[PDB]
Amino acid sequence: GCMILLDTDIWCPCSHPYACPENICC
Repeated sequence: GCMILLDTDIWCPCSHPYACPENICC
């Protein structure tokens, strides 16, 4: 998921527990 096309939330807010993909998976 996350870094994969699954949820429209793939672009999770950076500098957060979620944080953006391409590195951190939310």
